[PDB]
Amino acid sequence: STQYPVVDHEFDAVVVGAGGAGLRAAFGLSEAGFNTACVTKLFPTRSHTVAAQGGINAALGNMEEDNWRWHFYDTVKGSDWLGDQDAIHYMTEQAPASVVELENYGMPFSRTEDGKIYQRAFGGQSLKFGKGGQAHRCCCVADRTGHSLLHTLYGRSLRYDTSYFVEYFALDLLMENGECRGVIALCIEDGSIHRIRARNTVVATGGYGRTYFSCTSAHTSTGDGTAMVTRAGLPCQDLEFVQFHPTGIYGAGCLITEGCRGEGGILINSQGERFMERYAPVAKDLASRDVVSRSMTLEIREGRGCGPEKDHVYLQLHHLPPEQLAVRLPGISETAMIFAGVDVTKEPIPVLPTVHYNMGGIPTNYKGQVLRHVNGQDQVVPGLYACGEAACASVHGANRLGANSLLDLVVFGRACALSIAESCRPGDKVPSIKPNAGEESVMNLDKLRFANGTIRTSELRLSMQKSMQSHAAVFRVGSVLQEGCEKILRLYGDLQHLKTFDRGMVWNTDLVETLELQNLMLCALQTIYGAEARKESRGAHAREDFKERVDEYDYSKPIQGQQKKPFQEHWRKHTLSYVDVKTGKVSLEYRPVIDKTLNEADCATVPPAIRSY
Amino acid sequence: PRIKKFAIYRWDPDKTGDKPHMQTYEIDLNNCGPMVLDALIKIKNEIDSTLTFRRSCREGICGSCAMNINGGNTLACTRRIDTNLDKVSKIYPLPHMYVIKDLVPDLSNFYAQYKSIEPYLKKKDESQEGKQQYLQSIEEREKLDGLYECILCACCSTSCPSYWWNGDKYLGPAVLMQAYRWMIDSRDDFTEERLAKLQDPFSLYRCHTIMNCTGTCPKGLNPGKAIAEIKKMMATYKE
Amino acid sequence: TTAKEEMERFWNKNLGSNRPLSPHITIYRWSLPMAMSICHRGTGIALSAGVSLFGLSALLLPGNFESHLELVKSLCLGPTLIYTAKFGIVFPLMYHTWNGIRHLIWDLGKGLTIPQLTQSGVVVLILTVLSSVGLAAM
Amino acid sequence: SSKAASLHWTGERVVSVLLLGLLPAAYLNPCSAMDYSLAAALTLHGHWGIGQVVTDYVRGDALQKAAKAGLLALSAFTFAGLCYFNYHDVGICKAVAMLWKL
Ligand SMILES: *Cc1cc2c(cc1C)nc1c(=O)[nH]c(=O)nc-1n2C[C@H](O)[C@H](O)[C@H](O)COP(=O)(O)OP(=O)(O)OC[C@H]1O[C@@H](n2cnc3c(N)ncnc32)[C@H](O)[C@@H]1O
Ligand code: HEM
Ligand SMILES: CC(C)Oc1cccc(NC(=O)c2ccccc2I)c1
Ligand code: SF4
Ligand code: F3S
Ligand code: FES
Repeated sequence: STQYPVVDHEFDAVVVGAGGAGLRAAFGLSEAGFNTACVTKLFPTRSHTVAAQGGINAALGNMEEDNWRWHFYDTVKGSDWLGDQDAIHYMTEQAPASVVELENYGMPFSRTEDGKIYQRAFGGQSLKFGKGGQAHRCCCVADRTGHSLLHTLYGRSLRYDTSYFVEYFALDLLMENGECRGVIALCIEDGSIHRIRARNTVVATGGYGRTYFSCTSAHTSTGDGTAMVTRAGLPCQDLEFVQFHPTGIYGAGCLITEGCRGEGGILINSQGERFMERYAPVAKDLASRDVVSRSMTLEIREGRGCGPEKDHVYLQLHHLPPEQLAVRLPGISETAMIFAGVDVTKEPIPVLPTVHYNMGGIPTNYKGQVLRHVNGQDQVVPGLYACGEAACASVHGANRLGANSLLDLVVFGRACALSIAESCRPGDKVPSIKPNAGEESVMNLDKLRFANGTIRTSELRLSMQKSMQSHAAVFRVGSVLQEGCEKILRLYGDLQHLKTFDRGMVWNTDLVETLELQNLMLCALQTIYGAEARKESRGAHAREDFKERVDEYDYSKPIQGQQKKPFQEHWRKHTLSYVDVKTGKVSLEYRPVIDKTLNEADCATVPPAIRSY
Repeated sequence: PRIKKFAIYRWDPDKTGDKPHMQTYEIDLNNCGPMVLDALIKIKNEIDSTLTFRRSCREGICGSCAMNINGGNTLACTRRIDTNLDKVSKIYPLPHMYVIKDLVPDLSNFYAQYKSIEPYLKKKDESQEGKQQYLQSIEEREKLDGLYECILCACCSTSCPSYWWNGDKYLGPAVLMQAYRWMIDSRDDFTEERLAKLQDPFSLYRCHTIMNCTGTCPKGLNPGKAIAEIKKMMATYKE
Repeated sequence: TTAKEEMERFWNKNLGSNRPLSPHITIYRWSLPMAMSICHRGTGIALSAGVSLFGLSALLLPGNFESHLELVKSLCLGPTLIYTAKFGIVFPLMYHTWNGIRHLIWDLGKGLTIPQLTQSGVVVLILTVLSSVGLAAM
Repeated sequence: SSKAASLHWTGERVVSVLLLGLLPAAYLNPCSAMDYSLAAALTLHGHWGIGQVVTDYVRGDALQKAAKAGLLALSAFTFAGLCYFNYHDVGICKAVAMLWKL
């Protein structure tokens, strides 16, 4: 009000996110013939998708002869049958098409004797629907795949007339009568507020990894778009499901990729025993993301930890040929020398299971459309889309399969573009926003700017991160989760007791990180409350109280003379969480998982089975 | 107890009459992480939250924390603080750049130069693309090694005086290296016209082999080697 | 927006504002391969100024070269002093000669790595001293 | 697209190896013909040498053209002076030899 200058922008589509998914959705719309705006708080290259080291999944059949339907089974078995099979069908079929596209865009993939894209073994992937051993379909750019992905995606995106709002912190979704009208954003450069309105809006803000103390994700991975959807009265899906990557530096928390356990890497504990072969029969340390990390953290509970504190594990890269380590794993070769101070060829690397990926986020179709939940039924929110880590199409379900997120990025980023392309034309009436709309977003900005509270911003962030790390770890008990719920509940009330020192317009990092803190809390509340509500051990979410697989049936015995359980009695359903913005009460509904595929004849529906590798 | 002195460049654009001045902070190294960014985060979180700087991955692959540490343009999360308590660490923004606020340089020109070289694959026949993967041999891929790893942190370009005295016209090592990165790529067919884009004195030939670019690279890349390799291609190319 | 339009709006914003330039020569650390680049210009410009002074004086100032040599003998030829006089001419010349070859090696692309820059740099720096002292005593 | 900037670069390297090849040639073979070839290479290399200095530091549309015109006149007077020194006077090969044993 008189202090902040409001500037209205008129576009056909707005894409919040400059990384992989959002970036592909941005220029993908521009290629279709749309005037697309791209709001992002970082520079497109500074996005996280860069930190990706493992690879990108595609059943091209370059190592051995492969089928995308075998990749379908691995993604659905990995999802512990919470995964929406209509999306898994759509992703695995578009898998080879999108990677071939990326290679033609300019992505310098590693090569073989044939000259084709180099694929290699990765976490929990198999041939012949889980009957033909280990599958090699993880396409990589030699330990720097995501870095090479984002650059060649951005490089290609300069070709089209896309208006990039670089360094713009998006505050909230512009909403009018249950319809998305655009985005309200803060320009970091001068401290002005901009209202970029459009007929459609795509959200790709990434995960909320910074909710925890020890995570592999960047400082800018605060889950802003998830909170924007949260503040708009729209549900968030499966927020309790949080991935713990098995391997990562004990110190800073940086990632040592699962590319190691695939090229020929082994895991060793205090005694020197290959402990992963004890927990997994014919899978070893090449099993699922959750199963490997589950064993690693359990080895610490026994007292069989490594180091001076005996609270971490070891990664064996000693026996691997030095000729292989320099070519296939150069990215971890340098970073382990810098942070850990450990030689990669002559010494084993210290590792510890840390927060990595968020399966949940914004409820999504197989097309990319954001879903609300009215009267126990799916309903499409007009002019709103989501793709990538920030979205929950549940193509990853309960547990994300290794090297599937960069695929989740390109395929569903492309889907978000094609949904606006094939339905609705460019130049169509840009829906009118209220002459007042955005008042609450401006008042929220002004409140945090002149903040004279009792608690410092970082001192409140520390309380959130340590509470989530201890009360919502790999193993979580209902007794610990109950205390963890009310602890985060009180910390939400402290968001009006916070102090901000920097009171400027141009580049206020003291303000935007406090805005990130507000957005982290809204993600933190729905994660902890959803975790204590779910009473089962499915994928990443594993309860000490209830270690059972609560499906519609007991799939240990064949279903034929067995009776079905009611919907509100079994846990094979999506957790849809809401939260009242003012009070901070988390109320949560549930919706059924999609089991039917896009075509039963072309790709078979996979029924629930005994989840074990 | 092990206190460490930090001298940091400070300027507030939201205050009238504020000139560029140095600010001193004392931090215990036992409570802090090994790297420079850890200390920058620590004083931000504990001492003075008025400090404003770029950070993201803290891994050394995003290239946000690009700044001048002790007279050298390297990443703050890659370089560690000197444990020697006698020496005071001097933290500065990237040399000869317009300061927005506290160690945050305006890289608008840097990114715009990267756009001018066209950093994307260009085929003569683009009607058959997006359906099959292009063939590239293991040797042809090895030519891209030591080139694609560029983070675009703008440490090498901001280190040479030729980008200081001639910022507008001269592209700089980072941008020129990427132009070369697309030249040797066997998939690219526009190699001849990429070289024809540098046929002016300022764009490429403003380099004098001063070798400040490759000496300051955080990733250990050699832009100078590539720049001199462009000059060889420029001297000898068909038509 | 285009490629060059962003460059135009870069200069049209910063020059119309009150943003300061981050220090460059005041803060950056002095390195040998970089310091040898400045001296190559320092010798280059001064050495070209020597030739320019030699040509212009021969064209403008009267009298032949043999008569000008007798004018130098008016200082009575100091044995140690005239050695220093000829030394201050071959020193900038021979430094620029040996380092000039090093630049020509760089143009071929050989020895552009950091260790090889310091290795070939000391070679030139030492050859400078030897060729400057050696040719002064003739 | 015409390649003019690339040919100028190679031209600077052509005179560089030419001027490097003349210094031992003037010592071993000091003659009237060597006087002019050393003068033609010494003034051309310098002209493109300072030409590189003007392009670096001299800022502006009016200043750079004024400096390039001034350098062209300075170089022309330098080459004409040395040729006059080779024809009517001793000649740089024999002239530096007289200064050498002094
Ligand atoms: C953490 C991590 C993840 C990871 C990985 C390694 C690490 C350390 N390695 C991977 C791999 O090898 N293969 C793979 O398939 N996935 C891997 N991952 C996971 C993956 O990288 C991420 O899930 C994915 O890249 C996320 O992409 P996305 O583009 O959707 O999200 P982002 O990279 O975090 O980018 C966020 C963008 O959104 C903009 N933004 C955020 N907030 C705002 C607000 N406030 N206003 C305006 N814009 C905003 C940012 O600008 C940013 O560009
Ligand atoms: C035979 C010995 C010489 C060699 C090998 C040589 C070589 C070179 C080279 C290759 C350069 C360009 C450096 C670059 O790549 O930027 C240069 C610079 C220069 N040279 Fe020489 N040169 C020699 C003698 C001379 C002499 C005697 C003069 C004086 C008339 C001279 C005048 C200049 C000038 C004015 C420059 C300025 C260019 C710059 O430093 O940017 N050179 N020399
Ligand atoms: C940090 C200081 C030492 O840095 C400086 C300052 C001033 C000039 C220079 N030197 C050049 O500018 C230079 C030298 C040779 C060839 C081309 C050049 I553009 C370096
Ligand atoms: S070449 Fe090296 S120093 Fe230059 S921008 Fe790239 S990573 Fe940074
Ligand atoms: S001007 Fe340049 S590209 Fe390297 S050689 Fe010097 S920094
Ligand atoms: S913050 Fe990513 S490189 Fe320093």
